[PDB]
Formats: sequence, C-alpha cells, structure tokens
Amino acid sequence: LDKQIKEIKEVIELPVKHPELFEALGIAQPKGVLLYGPPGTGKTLLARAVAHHTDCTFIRVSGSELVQKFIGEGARMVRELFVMAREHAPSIIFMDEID
Amino acid sequence: LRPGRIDRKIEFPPPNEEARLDILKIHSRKMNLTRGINLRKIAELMPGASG
Amino acid sequence: DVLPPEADSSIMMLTSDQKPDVMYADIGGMDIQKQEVREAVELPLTHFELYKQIGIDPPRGVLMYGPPG
Amino acid sequence: ENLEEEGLPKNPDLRIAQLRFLLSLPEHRGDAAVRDELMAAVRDNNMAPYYEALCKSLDWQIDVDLLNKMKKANEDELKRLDEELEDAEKNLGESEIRDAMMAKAEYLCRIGDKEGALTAFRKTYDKTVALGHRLDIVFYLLRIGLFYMDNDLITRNTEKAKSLIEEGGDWDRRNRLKVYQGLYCVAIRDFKQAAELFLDTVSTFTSYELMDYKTFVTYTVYVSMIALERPDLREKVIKGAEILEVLHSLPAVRQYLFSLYECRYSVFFQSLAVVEQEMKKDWLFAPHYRYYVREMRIHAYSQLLESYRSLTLGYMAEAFGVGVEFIDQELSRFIAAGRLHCKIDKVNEIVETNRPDSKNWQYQETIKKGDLLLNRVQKLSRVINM
Amino acid sequence: DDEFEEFPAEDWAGLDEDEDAHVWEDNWDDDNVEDDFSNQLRAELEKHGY
Ligand SMILES: Nc1ncnc2c1ncn2[C@@H]1O[C@H](COP(=O)(O)OP(=O)(O)O)[C@@H](O)[C@H]1O
Ligand SMILES: [Mg+2]
Repeated sequence: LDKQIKEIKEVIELPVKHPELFEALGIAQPKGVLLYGPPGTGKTLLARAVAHHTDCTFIRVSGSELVQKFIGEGARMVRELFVMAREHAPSIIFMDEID
Repeated sequence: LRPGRIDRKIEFPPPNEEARLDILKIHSRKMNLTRGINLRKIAELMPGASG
Repeated sequence: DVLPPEADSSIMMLTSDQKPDVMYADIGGMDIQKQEVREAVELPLTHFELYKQIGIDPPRGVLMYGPPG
Repeated sequence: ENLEEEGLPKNPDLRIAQLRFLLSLPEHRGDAAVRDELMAAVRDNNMAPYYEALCKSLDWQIDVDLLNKMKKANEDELKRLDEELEDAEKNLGESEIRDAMMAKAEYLCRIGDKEGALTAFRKTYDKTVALGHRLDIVFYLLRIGLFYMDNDLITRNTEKAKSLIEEGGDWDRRNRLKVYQGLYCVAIRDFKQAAELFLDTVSTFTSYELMDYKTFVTYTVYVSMIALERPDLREKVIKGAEILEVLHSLPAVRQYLFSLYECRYSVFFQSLAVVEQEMKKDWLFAPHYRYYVREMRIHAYSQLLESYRSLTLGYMAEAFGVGVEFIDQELSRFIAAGRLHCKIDKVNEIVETNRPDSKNWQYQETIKKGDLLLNRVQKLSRVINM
Repeated sequence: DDEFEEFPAEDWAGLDEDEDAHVWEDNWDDDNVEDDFSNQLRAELEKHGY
C-alpha cells in the first residue's frame, strides 16, 4: 500500500504538519477521506497508522451504545463527540461500514 | 459522492502477487520460521486473497 | 486488611463431584469443533511455552455459536 | 537463491574488520591479496575516515589523490543528504525526514565514521515511530559495535534489542539477535552461551550480513565441541539434520567433529591443529584460539580416560599419534591445573583415573566466584566513604 | 586530593591503541610461552618417522 500511504499523507499529514503549503497553494485543507475496497485490505490498518505517525488522536465511531456513556449523557446527536475531538486535536475520526 | 464533500477517495485493491508477498513477509516475521521458506510461491498460491 | 485473592468470591469453581459425566466420546461428529476448542483452550493451558516458541498468540477467549442443539 | 538478499544491510561490512585484523597479524601484514580486497572495499564505498585510521595504525602511505577523491565524494554525498534532510523537514512529512537521517546515518557508518554514525543513529532513533525501524537501528549499532568490538555498545544495544523484541513479538528479529548475541559470546569466550544461541538458530539462520551459512555452521560445530556434553552433542550436533547437510560440503569440519565423537584421537589431534590455524586467522576466535585448543585437548584426554580405570602412557600416546613424553607433559600440566581427574604413575607409566565429587568442584568456585564478588563489595564500600 | 607525587611516577610509554580491552575470566594458562599446537604436533609426527 505504498501508493495509498502517499495519498493519505498529502491529505491528513500535510494539512496538520504543514498548513502553510495549502495556504500558499490557495486550496482549502482536506477534511474527509474515503478508503474503499474489499474487506481485509488494510483500510483500518492505514487509517490507524496515519493517526499513529502524525500524533493525531484516533477515534473510532462505531455508533455503539456501549461507548455512549463516554461520548456524553445526552446522546441525542452524533456531533456531541466533537467536544472530545476538539480537546484532543489533531484528531482523526474513523468510521468503518460493515455493510 | 457529491464533489467537495469527500476531499480524496483512496482505493484499496486486493493485494497482487507482489503485494501479497510483502504482507506475507510482514506477518511471517512474528513466527519461528525455518530458513529458506519460499514465501513467493506461497503468495502465488493465494490468488485474489486479502491481507 | 487485605483479604486473600481466592477469598471474597460469590462464584465457586467446579468440585470433583460437580464435574459433568459427558465424555468426548459421548459427543459424536464434532471433530472440527473439538480440535478448535482443544487448540484454543486445553492445549494452550498445557503447552503455553510451545505457543511462544512457534510465535502463536494464544486466544484469550473462545466464542461458541450456532443453532440450538 | 535469495538467501543473501534476506539478510540485513551489510553496514558495516564485517569482512572489512576481518581483513583489517589479518593485516594486524605479523604473518599476513604484507599479503597483497588481502590488502587489495580491503582497498577495493575502501575505494568502492569511499571510506575516507577509515582510510586515515587504516594508514595511521598500520603505518601506510596515504594516497593523496585517492584520499582527496574519496573525501570530495563524502562531502558531496553528505551535502546531498543534508539538502534532502532540509527539504524533508520543511515540506515533506515526518517519515520522509526519518528516512533522510537514516541515509545520513547509513552513509556515515558505510564510510567508517563511527562517531558520526552513532550520533546520527541516535538522532534517527529519537524520532523513529515504527518499532521495527527502531530495532533495525539497534541492529545497526550492534553491527557497528561488533565492527570495532565496542563492548559497551554491544551490551547496551543487546539489552535494548531484547526489550524491543519483547514489546513487538518479532520472532524473525529474535532469531537474528541470537546470532548477534552468539557472535559476541564467541568474541568474549562465552562458548557455553554461544553454543546454545547458535544451535537455536541453526535452522533459522538469515543473518548473512555477519557471515555465510557454512561459516556459521562451522563456528556452531566449533563452540559445540567445547561447550556441550557428549549426550547433548549427539542429539544436537551429530544427529542434527541441519548441521549434517552443511557438513557434506565441509569435510574438514565433519572430520574434526566426528573424530572426537567416534574416539579417533589421532585423527582428532590432526584436525585440532587445522582448527587452530583457522581460529588464529579469525578475528572472532583469535583471542581464544589458545584457550579453545587447550580446552579441546583436555576434553580429548578426559574422554579417553573417562571409561577406563587406568591407561598406560604408551596407549595414550599411541591413540593420539604422539610420543610418550608429549602425553606426559600434557597430562601433568592439565592434572596440576585441576582439569583432568587422573594421576600418573611415571615409574610404571600408568595413568590412574580418579572420581572427585562435584561437591569439591562446587566448593572451589564458590570460594573463587564468591571472592570476586567480595572485592567488588569491598571496593564499592571504598568508593562510598570518600 | 593529596596525590602521591612523592613516589617517582615511572613514565607510562604504554600502548593506547586498545591493547587488550577485553572482559573475560582470563587465567594464567593462556600466557604460558609455547609454540602453537600445530607446530607441536607437526614436530612430533615426524619424530615417529611418519
Ligand atoms: N496490506 C496489508 N499489509 C499488512 N497487513 C494487512 C494488510 N491488509 C490487512 N492486513 C491485516 O489485516 C488485519 C485487519 O485488516 P483491516 O485493516 O481491519 O481490514 P479492512 O481494511 O477491511 O478494515 C490487520 O491486523 C492487518 O494486520
Ligand atoms: Mg473490515
């Protein structure tokens, strides 16, 4: 996945480490990434690897009601996790579709 | 799928013969392997397999 | 005070009299299931060092699922 | 066919250290063949700092044109790596910055700049995120340590490597460390540990950057004959399928190994002399070539006398293909040293074997090894007070 | 500290090129002056006419 590592680096690593590159380029920093492929191909492996290498907090949002007490007692809308995401910025919010 | 929502879409195709060898090399490092294992043949023996 | 670890447990282990009378021979036609359970439960208990030498990480838990009966 | 490609990078080349060691010996100082090979490695890799040290210790004539040509390459390549490091730290990502220093550390190690490589590797280790990449840097430092026989470097990095293998269960790296550990154990006369580590990796050997497999099996046999008992030798070495396959291509080593096991003492002594000269020219076994051969002779004498209550001096001499006087001097020297449990009746030329208990041998070491401990305790209290 | 300048410090003249720099259980038997075992055996093979 050498090609995939480079692709995700310019989108998740470069905006975090070097925000000035995008400002000089005049483009908005990327914020959403989609990793698509057959199951077991390494999508979660690469997403976790980037968060580990850029020192970005890795948050996996499975929608589980077991972890809902940690997100917040409200639990009415999924954006309540942003409070924990802002506190641990830079953060990578990862969701995997079982399908 | 609307442009501007997802800034980059990255494809993860099933590993080919060479990529399977790299994955085979990575995970076999966690085992007591006899010298001379031909992991290339084992990679060839797994067509269309995932990591 | 600090009580002994084996103390203060509402759940008890199986005594000699509480051991079920079902043998492996009493079960018929589950060789695949017996092997998987044996390789993951009773073999790691007695052959933990062999697992480490080969490089296998023994499974901490086993989930047995299927239709009832 | 891809055996050598599996090994770790050959930095530093341990052949160069062996070539340097041969020139240190008075016998092979003037060997043009060894000098040409060492110079070929130096010229190819532009090892300018090694050239200065080679000519300083060995008192050689420095080729000004060759040194200047190599030094210019080193400055140009260091400048290129510095530019790459500058480029990566400003625009590229941290993994690319890490690779830039790894090339700089690798180049300094290649050109023989030991002090620069150790600093560069330490900088690379500090901001290397991957655990295996960190462990490779440790293996680089271990190879650097073995190249210069830096005991502090080897021992410190061996402990670090052991810890890294514990965190990430890399059995592949674990097998390599045993070869690295066994090589150091050979260098520090720890044949008991060298034999154990070598035999565990006789079927998992991929450390081709240190040695070739035939050489590894040759050393594995050598340390086994001095550190293993007779039952352990038969199960592991004599009946070892991996060793036996290699011994087909090494008739001398197989002759040396099987002569002692099959009690062909005249054959064994001839093979022992051959092993001596091989060990004298080996940079690892050179400090211990006298010790190993002396110990091997003790093993052969004890093995012959082990099963017999008494043997005549002539029979011992006939078995080893030597004279009676030679057996007399050798046996007397080893009995006085306390290594052979027998006594010589020179009037009748009979050697009578003894059976001293292990309690006596255990008592003396406790007196010996305990005394060594007491001096450290005695001396440590001396440092404490003032 | 009161260093012992009274006692004549014999000049070092030593080899600072890592003469031994080793840590073993070294004993006196390795230092016995004698030719190599190959020479000793080679000096005895012909002593018997072989
Ligand atoms: N390309 C790859 N290289 C090495 N290991 C892989 C690769 N792809 C998958 N794996 C292994 O598969 C396991 C689970 O894969 P995962 O990333 O969860 O699949 P998915 O991408 O479908 O989420 C991981 O522990 C990882 O070690
Ligand atoms: Mg999946």
